[PDB]
Amino acid sequence: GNPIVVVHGGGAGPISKDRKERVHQGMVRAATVGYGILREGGSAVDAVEGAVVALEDDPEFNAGCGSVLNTNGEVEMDASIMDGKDLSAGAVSAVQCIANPIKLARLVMEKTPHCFLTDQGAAQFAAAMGVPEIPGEKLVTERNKKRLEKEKHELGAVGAVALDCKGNVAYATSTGGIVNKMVGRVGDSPCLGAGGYADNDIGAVSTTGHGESILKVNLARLTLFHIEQGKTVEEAADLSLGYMKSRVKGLGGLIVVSKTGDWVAKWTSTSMPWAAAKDGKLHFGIDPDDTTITDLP
Amino acid sequence: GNPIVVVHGGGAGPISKDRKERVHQGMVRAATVGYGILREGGSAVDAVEGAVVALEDDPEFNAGCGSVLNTNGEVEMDASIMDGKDLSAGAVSAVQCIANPIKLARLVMEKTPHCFLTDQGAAQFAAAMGVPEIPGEKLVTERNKKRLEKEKHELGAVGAVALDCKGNVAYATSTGGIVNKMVGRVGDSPCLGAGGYADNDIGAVSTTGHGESILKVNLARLTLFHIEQGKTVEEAADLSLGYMKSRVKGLGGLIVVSKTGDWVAKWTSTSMPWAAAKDGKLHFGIDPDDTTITDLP
Ligand code: NA
Ligand code: NA
Repeated sequence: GNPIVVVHGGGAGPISKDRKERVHQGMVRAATVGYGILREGGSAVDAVEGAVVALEDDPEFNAGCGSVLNTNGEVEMDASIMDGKDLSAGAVSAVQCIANPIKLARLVMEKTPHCFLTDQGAAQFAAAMGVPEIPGEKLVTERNKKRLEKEKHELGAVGAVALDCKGNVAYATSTGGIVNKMVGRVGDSPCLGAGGYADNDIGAVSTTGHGESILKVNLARLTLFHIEQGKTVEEAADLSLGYMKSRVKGLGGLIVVSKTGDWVAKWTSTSMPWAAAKDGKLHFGIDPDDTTITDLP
Repeated sequence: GNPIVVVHGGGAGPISKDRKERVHQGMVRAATVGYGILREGGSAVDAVEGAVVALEDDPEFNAGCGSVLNTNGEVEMDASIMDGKDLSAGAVSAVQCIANPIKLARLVMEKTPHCFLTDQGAAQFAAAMGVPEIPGEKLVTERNKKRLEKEKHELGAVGAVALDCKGNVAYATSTGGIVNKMVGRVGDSPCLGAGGYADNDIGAVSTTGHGESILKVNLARLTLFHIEQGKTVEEAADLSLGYMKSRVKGLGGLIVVSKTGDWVAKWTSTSMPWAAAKDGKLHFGIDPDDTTITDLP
């Protein structure tokens, strides 16, 4: 089978002229890691995790380092990961002082009889697993400090989907949330069916945008229902995002990969950084009708 | 239209002959409150909340007072509530030292721009709203201390669905989780699409059983997808519960109410206490195909 990886940044407004190149490099890097894992025969779960670790470590993206700040100027993160073979999953919410929430979500999946850990319990589990505690300041960027001050005086998670050489599908979603959010606010990112969904019998979805809207419509599972009903990945993505817009006035985006290798990146927001790698080619874009295709050997 | 309320207890193993009468009285009381709200012209949301507050206050049920204990012998609770008209929702996870997590979930829905709060931030929000702090000890029961010791030395959430006189549907789900759970473990109950789902265009579902399994299959939203495809409420519940059993080896139960007034209580566990009130009649049961019908003014 031909493996595919699709990655996305936040499903938010227009991006600054010079920030677009840092964003472009970040998306290329995430898709390169994801695809590289797939091309050596790695699993879909390792591919989506690898892609999302890259975006968490990148201060340009709203996950890990570069996470938006809550009302107290702190970084509180959420993440979920799912394997489409057995529907096994791991999720974390309101996590702090760790570099990679998606790796902690992977440890919840592999090392516990549970799939979702939160706040104090997720921090205690991270310590028991030997996950290093990093100072909160190391996750905080200057651009985010300014965003918080701007907001106080008046978006979207990162993710990845993959299809591996064995026919397995997976998704990973990670976020810092929304600027100036309440303490302990949980978005759609750690919630299965909302932040993403992966099932080998259908495909895999990872979403971004206004978390409350994504939660209310169960955006990731809804997209896969349309595929089950015979719609293409493009029709499914349009129908489910269109429904979020009309029903709950929510904007956002998503990436999909079907079990047959069809993929798409769609959004109702102004932009959504995205990249896809398949058959030695890299597809990239931010704005509608700005897609670039290059060789990815 | 003719309003309906359906309530459920934990979808778990067999119940002792003497506890069966206390559970019965509890189910009757929850459905009486729910139905009483509906009969005076109250909303579906108020009805499901009223029914679940009764089960939270009842020490016989795994929600509020009577919640199972985590690995530290503490009560950590989850709850979600959803409004079918606009898909508005409120949810809380890992909440402590409050009598009624469903009322706090209602507060998240009505008083914040968010739908889900967790642990410390949920505790801080409860204090800011004037919700009284109760000694976490007032939620702990002797039977649950013994259960924890038994488990260490070696189930299921409560809920309600309703259809009101104006055609609105709602669900409420509340839990103490699973005995000896890890600190900060989040189950299906506060996760929209898993713990429940409400949509006026389809109906409302509230689930119970093994939370991790319910999360992985998105049990509540899945049930409603079968209704959308033309299945009866009975076929939808059987197909959704059957899929959870075959795909992730999970057992549990659910209650459904369609927008047209059809309702059902189904489970794959040994038992599931349930009660339904419609057209002045009360339907009650715990074991398969053993149902009592009485008049309910
Ligand atoms: Na980052
Ligand atoms: Na109770």
